[PDB]
Amino acid sequence: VQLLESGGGLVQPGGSLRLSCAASGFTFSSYEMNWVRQAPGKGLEWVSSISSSSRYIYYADSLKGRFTISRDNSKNTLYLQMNSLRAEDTAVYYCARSNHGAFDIWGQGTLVTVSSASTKGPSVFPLAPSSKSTSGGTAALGCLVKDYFPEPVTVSWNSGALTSGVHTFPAVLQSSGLYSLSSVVTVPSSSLGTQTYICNVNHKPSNTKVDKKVEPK
Amino acid sequence: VQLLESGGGLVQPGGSLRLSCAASGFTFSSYEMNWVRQAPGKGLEWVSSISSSSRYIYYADSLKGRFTISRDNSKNTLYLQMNSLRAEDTAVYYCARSNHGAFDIWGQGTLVTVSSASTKGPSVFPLAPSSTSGGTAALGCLVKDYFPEPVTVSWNSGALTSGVHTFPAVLQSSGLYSLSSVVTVPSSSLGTQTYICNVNHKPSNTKVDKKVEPK
Amino acid sequence: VLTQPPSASGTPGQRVTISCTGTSSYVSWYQQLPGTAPKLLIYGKNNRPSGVPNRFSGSKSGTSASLAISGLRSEDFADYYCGTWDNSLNAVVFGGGTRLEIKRTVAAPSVFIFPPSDEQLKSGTASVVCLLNNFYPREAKVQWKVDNALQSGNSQESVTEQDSKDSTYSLSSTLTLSKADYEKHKVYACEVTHQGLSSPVTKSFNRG
Amino acid sequence: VLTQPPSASGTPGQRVTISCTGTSSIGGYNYVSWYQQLPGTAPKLLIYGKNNRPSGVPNRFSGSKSGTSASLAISGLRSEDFADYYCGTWDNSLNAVVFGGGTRLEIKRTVAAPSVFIFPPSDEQLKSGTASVVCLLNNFYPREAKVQWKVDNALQSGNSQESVTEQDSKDSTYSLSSTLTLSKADYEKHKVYACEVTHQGLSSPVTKSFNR
Ligand SMILES: CN[C@@H](C)Cc1ccc2c(c1)OCO2
Repeated sequence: VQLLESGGGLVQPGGSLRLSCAASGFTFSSYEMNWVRQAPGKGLEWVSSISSSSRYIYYADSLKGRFTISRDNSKNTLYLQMNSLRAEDTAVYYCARSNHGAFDIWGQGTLVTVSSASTKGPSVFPLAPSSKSTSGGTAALGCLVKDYFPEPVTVSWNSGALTSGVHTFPAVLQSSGLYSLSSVVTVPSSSLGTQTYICNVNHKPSNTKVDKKVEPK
Repeated sequence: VQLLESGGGLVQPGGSLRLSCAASGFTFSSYEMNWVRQAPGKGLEWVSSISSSSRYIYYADSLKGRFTISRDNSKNTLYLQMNSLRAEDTAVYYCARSNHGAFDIWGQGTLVTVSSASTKGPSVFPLAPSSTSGGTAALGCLVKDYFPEPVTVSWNSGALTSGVHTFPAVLQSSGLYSLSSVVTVPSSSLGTQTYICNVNHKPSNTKVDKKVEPK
Repeated sequence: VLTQPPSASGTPGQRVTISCTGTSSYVSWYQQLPGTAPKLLIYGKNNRPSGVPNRFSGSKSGTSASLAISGLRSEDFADYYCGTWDNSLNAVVFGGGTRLEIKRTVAAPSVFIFPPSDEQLKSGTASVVCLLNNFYPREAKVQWKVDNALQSGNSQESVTEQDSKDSTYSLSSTLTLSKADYEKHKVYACEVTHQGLSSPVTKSFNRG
Repeated sequence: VLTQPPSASGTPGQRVTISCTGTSSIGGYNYVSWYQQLPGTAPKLLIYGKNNRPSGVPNRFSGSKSGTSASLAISGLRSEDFADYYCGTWDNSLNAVVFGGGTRLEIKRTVAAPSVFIFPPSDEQLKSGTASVVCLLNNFYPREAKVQWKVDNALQSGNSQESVTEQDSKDSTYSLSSTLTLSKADYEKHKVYACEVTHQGLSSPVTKSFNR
């Protein structure tokens, strides 16, 4: 059983957005489907619920009716319409199933960012390993992704061929209003002269795909 | 009865590719055919199926409609169109004949690698004998830093097969593949027999015959 | 209408109890693994769905219940959440969320320093990164010294989640200055203080 | 839906069984098929329908179905049976073809100590500016092994990779190779190199080295 959400993204305050959840592996019409959201760095919050074949519908007062839940039982799809969106609605939204009085199937979630800030691709800079690496063979290298918005951003090394010692740090929101993080991998020093290291950074919100070579200096 | 697949190769992510399967020995127009893939180091996964009359077609839901199956009954051929290729699509693709309720006849498979890395011919370095506690002598060839798969290694144009071990290719952190082929021979024959490794990487059109001599 | 302890530490192989105070009860517990969607742990005490390990157990207890975790293992790093259904308002309540720190042995951090790239320097800004890798506990002190003068304040720290295989942590301190400010000093150093160090460690470098 | 155990070991001449567990929590009343895949070869059809065998499948292969679960029986094991075994059916809750995880058949054999070999980095390879050292573990059993590197008595880590061949179809043993990734600089930092292997079939860890 899989539940995949789509439609989340960056919208301005007061706008509207429609999210969809597609289910697989179970009878959609025979189960109840709910929406639950989580603010960045905050707790979980129930949003809405709908019964089998659109029998019973429930929401919460924190959203003063701005949200509308529906389902196409003949299409195994659930929809959530958000109107008069506010900055407080920014969060990751999940679709969940109700089986025995609790949520047993959760979706991966979709991020909705409500803000007047504009999208911007990130800049990738090399954190070049150099003489100031040493550490008895455990040299470090990496790439700095800076000044990007909205979230998120994904980083890989050598198209995925390098995964051991990789640490991609949580995004930090700078005073500029943009996000910045770094991805650093630790490798044996002896391997510096026998391999080229490239950071593959993907920022889908801005259609950014950058491969940056990290050379020692 | 035989089934041969073709069209596999290296393609950039998001590209297209058409795979063809040719049958020779059975009434192709009288059987339903299928495409099934196996990813490197993973299990089998069904892809698509087409009936004899091209009336019923089923695809795996994970494809998102990126694949399109077809068949030419007039020419005994089966076709698969792969669009918006992803890294997950990298695998060996087989055609099969659905007789009764299973896959009766299988093809030999065709490798499809989806990656942005460029084709790289391997470097072949001899691994000469030294010292051995085994009373034998192990000598071989190192095929390093090549892409994509596969690489085939023989010894003395196929004459020498006994005691040969060609290791599975290991994808290094560098993004390139590497392997070693080693044969153990009686140590008394080191100075009176020629040992040649024939390494063929058809991608990149590399064929190298390297002689291993003690040193 | 549900409350959850902010934090809950543990040791490998031990047992941890996470409480969820409420007005009444059936409390259902969920786990939020680092960077992943929540998963269902227990419909009700001893009613764990398929897949969830038997190590987790519930406790049906009147108004206030709790969740018990035995055989504390690595992957148990997560924020745990409790939830019921207040039929009074026909709404689903949720807990504050408890973070599980899996106590491990003290691990010294590896300190790395990275000067600013010429690519960035051409852009008018200069960023400097100090890296603390695979240390325990999380608490550590990273200090930026530009010409022996503390510069913390223009820096910004990011800390990874508790690694499952090692239970360690990683931390990056980034010092950001303009090109002019960067060009007005020579000595740039990062100094780290942590439980696993007897003498403070310093990774330095010069502009040239 | 279909679940298969990862590995299953047998004894030559003896009998071995492999299980393909289904689920209805999906459904059943489907026909489960069995396929065999030897290393480096496309799958071969073993069983289809009600314990039927096509053409070349011997009498030593049979398949049973009981509820949402089917099993494969291989009586009279041979070293040539070393392969990966899969099961397949036609799900109707998904209207697709579902395959099992597959099981790695591993016929047992006597405990075999490896014949260790060490190879010096190539003259050409050093010219390119890199040094690779190959440590060979030949025809040992069981699979588990532990290879360690030392250069001028300097222990290493995280700078080598190893590949292990499939179980041999005749002797049923394994051969393993481990390569060390060094560059001309670090290589010339030392002149003596060695490999230390410790295996169950071995009495005491062995070491082989070269001087140059
Ligand atoms: C879509 N054609 C189907 C009906 C043929 C089929 C059915 C069951 C199978 C199978 C193939 O492979 C193994 O289990």
